[PDB]
Amino acid sequence: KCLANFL
Amino acid sequence: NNPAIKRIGNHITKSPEDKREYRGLELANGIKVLLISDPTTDKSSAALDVHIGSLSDPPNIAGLSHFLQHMLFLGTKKYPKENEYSQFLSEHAGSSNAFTSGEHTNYYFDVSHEHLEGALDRFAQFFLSPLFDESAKDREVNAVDSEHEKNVMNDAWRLFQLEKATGNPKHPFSKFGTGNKYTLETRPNQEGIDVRQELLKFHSAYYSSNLMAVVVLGRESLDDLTNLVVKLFSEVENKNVPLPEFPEHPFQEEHLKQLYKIVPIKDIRNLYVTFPIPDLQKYYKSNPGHYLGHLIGHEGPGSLLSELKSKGWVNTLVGGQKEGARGFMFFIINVDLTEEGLLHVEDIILHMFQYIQKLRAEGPQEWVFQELKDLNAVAFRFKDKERPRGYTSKIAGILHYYPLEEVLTAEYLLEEFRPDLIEMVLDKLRPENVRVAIVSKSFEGKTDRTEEWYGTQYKQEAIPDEVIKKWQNADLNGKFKLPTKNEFIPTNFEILPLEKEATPYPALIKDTAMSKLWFKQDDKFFLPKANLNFEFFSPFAYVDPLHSNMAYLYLELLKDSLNEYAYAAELAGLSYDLQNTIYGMYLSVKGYNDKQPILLKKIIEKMATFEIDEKRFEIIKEAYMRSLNNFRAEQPHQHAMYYLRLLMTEVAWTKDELKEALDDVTLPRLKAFIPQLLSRLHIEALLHGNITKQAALGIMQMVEDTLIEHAHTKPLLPSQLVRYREVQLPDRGWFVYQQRNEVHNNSGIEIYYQTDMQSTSENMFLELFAQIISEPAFNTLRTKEQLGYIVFSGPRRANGIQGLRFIIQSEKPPHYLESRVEAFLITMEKSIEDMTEEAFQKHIQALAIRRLDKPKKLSAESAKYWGEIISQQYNFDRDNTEVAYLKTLTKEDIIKFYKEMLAVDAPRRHKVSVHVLAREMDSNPNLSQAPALPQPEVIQNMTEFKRGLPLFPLVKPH
Repeated sequence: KCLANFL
Repeated sequence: NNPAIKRIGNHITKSPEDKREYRGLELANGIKVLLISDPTTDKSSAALDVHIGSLSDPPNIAGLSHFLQHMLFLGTKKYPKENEYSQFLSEHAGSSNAFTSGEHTNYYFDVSHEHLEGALDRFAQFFLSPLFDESAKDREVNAVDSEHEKNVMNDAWRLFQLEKATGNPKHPFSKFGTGNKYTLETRPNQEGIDVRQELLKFHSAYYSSNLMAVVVLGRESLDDLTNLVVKLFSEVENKNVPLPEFPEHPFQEEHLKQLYKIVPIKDIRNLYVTFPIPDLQKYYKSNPGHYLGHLIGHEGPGSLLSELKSKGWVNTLVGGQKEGARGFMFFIINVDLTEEGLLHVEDIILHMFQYIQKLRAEGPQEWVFQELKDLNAVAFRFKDKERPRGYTSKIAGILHYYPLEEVLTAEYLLEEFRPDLIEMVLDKLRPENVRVAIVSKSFEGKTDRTEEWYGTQYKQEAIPDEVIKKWQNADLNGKFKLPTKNEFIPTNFEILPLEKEATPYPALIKDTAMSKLWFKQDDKFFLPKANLNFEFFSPFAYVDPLHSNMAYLYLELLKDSLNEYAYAAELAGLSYDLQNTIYGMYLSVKGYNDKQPILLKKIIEKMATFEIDEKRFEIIKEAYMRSLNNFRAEQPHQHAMYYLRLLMTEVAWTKDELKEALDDVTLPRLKAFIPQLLSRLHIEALLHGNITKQAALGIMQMVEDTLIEHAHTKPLLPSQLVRYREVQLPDRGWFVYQQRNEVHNNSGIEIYYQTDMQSTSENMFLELFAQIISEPAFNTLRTKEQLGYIVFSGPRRANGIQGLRFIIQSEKPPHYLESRVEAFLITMEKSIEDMTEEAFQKHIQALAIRRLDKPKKLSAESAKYWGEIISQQYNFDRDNTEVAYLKTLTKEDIIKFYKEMLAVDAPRRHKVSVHVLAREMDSNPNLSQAPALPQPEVIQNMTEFKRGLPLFPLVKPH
């Protein structure tokens, strides 16, 4: 059963 | 014999169900390329992923690649207009975005299928000659500042950066990827940096062709797509850049055996347990991290979570491997914490180690690998067809990790059983490697450190050697067992033949007092899958705050008790959704339609005979309180929407009312409520997928029968089927409700211009107007005026009524925001006059493309129908109707509309504004002209406001 910048 | 192409791959392995066609290749400049042909597709798409990200930021300019990413959309040498790209997409039914991780920058868009080339040509220029215009740079730096601002008080982002600050400060890992006004403008100015240079320099250094993957999806042939990609992309310069590596783990010796105590913003209790591991990515074919993730993270009988839940220490658990970068990774186990749990962290962790120890004792288990492998094979074979935009974006990323031929399968198919790797990873999950973080409000004022970027209060401590020792001598504990064979794995995948009387839309195949059943056999996707959707009505689910609370709690307690049994179904692609609504309850069961009747029956049976555990009730209730309380920590713009919902709906209980009422909820009271709730119902259902009319009727009847049999449920009267109405606003009126957000130092605003009930014509007026103003609004309010990061417009639909809305989260005050939207609105009318006849028809065509976009998968289709059903419009063919009508409309028709309903001095203007002030604001009193505004009627009290106004009709069912 296994952060980042949007525009 | 083509110089531009370095090589074509062999057959790219697809699911046999995948009708799309594929070609892999590598350009001469080294760019890896996947081409996808789908002659049926309504939108086309492409994506590019550069293997560089914030981990390669210059140390002196944090967030430069994130910044660079924002800037590429703002003009190139070949298309210099700041928003040509944005606008081209907008008026051709497309959209676009991008993101920056530590090692990647990923750019993608979709567009109407027959404007691929146009879009792609503009797209390519991002990587050839971006302008980085100087005044664009000055403006956009605020968008980024705003983006960061929004994250500052968010608990996830704080922990995310705190991990980074507590490892080797020397390591690239410890960098702040987002950037802000300070790091991208203020500080660089002080330090004499020319940022346009640094952007040019960085782009030039790292945007090398050798670090780039491109995926393109369109209707064209593979040959046509080939020439296209070659044409636009082989001119990207190969600057031969070595791909960055990070062999050294950011957590070195001194960073292990550490304990962190963290004060959160929301009132949450969490335990994060972390072990550093080497980069497992290369073992993708055997995947030892996944195996251990599956096991340690298991939720069924005998599982780790299971014991911790029974001791009343935790409620949920996540475990398994976690990305780092090329060269390092993490293995995590994080749980949430009951009040007891907080006082037993040491014991939680010992149980963690006891479970791990059990995995050692038993050793690696081929049948567990076999199961994982089969599930993945099934998942892959019958994967839903993806929306092109997300698909291209995702493949672009993985093109950097997998042979061309494997890009489709590499994340699914497992091949190699590796007890050695499983053993090796397992050997790292040891007390001498551990990092422990506790997040709780009880560390208020007991902390002595501050993370610089977010302001996170925390304390650090060596875990005592004596404690490490205790964890190292962890016995086997009898309550821990490996999971057993998963009985839910589906084995029957036949697609039932299409019945003689299958219909294009769902048919009402049962209409009785108890239940109303909508049904459609899948005539499109042919996967062994089904969606079963149930809407249960009871007046008791929402009759008052206390009843809301109970409806919720009941449903949480049910799910919680069902959890162990349902987890297996979930690994097997069979899941369920169950929540209380303002009308009663919602149940959805989704997935392979082999073992679905089983899970469904278990659920209904459980809800109808539910037996509540005393201890589980106390824990869940306590959590729910904190949950309601934690609303005060949501973004200002979320607050704004919340308040508008409360103001405009006939009946709506506030969070304050709910939490106040929650103290009266006792065990006795709840037990009485359930049978009460369950005693009278109406059920409206959508059954849709790989099932027949007979099967459907039986499923529905089985549900009903289970309720009768166990809860004595009888029907509801047609007249009792109470839908709530939207408040009706008075012509030329304007109201303002204002409130304060106490956590965030930004303000939020929602502006709603109510128009009229939904109907073919009113829908299309609003929709077209929204289409036209869509991009210009973003472009004016954000790109030009830089009012905030969050800038939104478009239709608002609720209770059969509708209107236009704007949502902005900003540093500026709400009255100011109001002003600028009003200005913008004048611009728009002026613009609609100045715009050509074609420009106008282009917008019609864009809306049309959007509205007519065929669902790519079962869920998407179900969703469309379910919208018609729950809104009780049942307008299943609405799309051709409304598009048919749309084409009739002219510039005159829209100007009339704007003049009638929207313009500042419109005869029928109906305006509500929600102002949510920033933490620090106290009062609430070159750019285009803003019109003088009327005196707003300030809403003092919601109940009063509603009592003083009409209520709209409910929509007449089609």
